[PDB]
Amino acid sequence: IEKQMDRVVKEMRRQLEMIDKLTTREIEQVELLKRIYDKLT
Amino acid sequence: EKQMDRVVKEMRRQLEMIDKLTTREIEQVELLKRIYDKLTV
Amino acid sequence: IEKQMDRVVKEMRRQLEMIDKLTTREIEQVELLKRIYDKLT
Amino acid sequence: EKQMDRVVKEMRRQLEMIDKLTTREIEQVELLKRIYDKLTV
Ligand SMILES: [Ca+2]
Repeated sequence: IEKQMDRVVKEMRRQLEMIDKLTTREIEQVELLKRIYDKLT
Repeated sequence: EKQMDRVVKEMRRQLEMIDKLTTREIEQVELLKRIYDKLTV
Repeated sequence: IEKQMDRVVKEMRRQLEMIDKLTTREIEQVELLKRIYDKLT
Repeated sequence: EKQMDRVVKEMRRQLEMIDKLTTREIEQVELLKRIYDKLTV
């Protein structure tokens, strides 16, 4: 069981990195939206 | 036991990231709605 | 320990629901983007 | 033991959702970039 819980920890850390990559993309999308809005106005 | 505490820690980290992700997604929605109103018409 | 692992399961399910709410918002944003692009073109 | 299998199951579910989330985020980025090019100029 000990070995399965270690695998789980590794996988959660992996998912965090994936969510991090999402967050960077969201930050990009927001700035691009803001720039698009500025253009319009 | 120590493994489980690690699992808990990663989960707490995941929650914080998901909340930040949610905040940014809302930012995007607000901007998009604002852009759509501008264009139409 | 058994009780801590049950708490963890509940929390993961909770996070899933949160991620689900994000996914609905993403689906909305995409359709709104598509509609905005159509207008422009 | 059965608790841990439940944890694993939820984690597998989380991965699938994160991947779907990523796919939609990319869709948004592509559309946004396309919209920005259109506007400018
Ligand atoms: Ca988004």
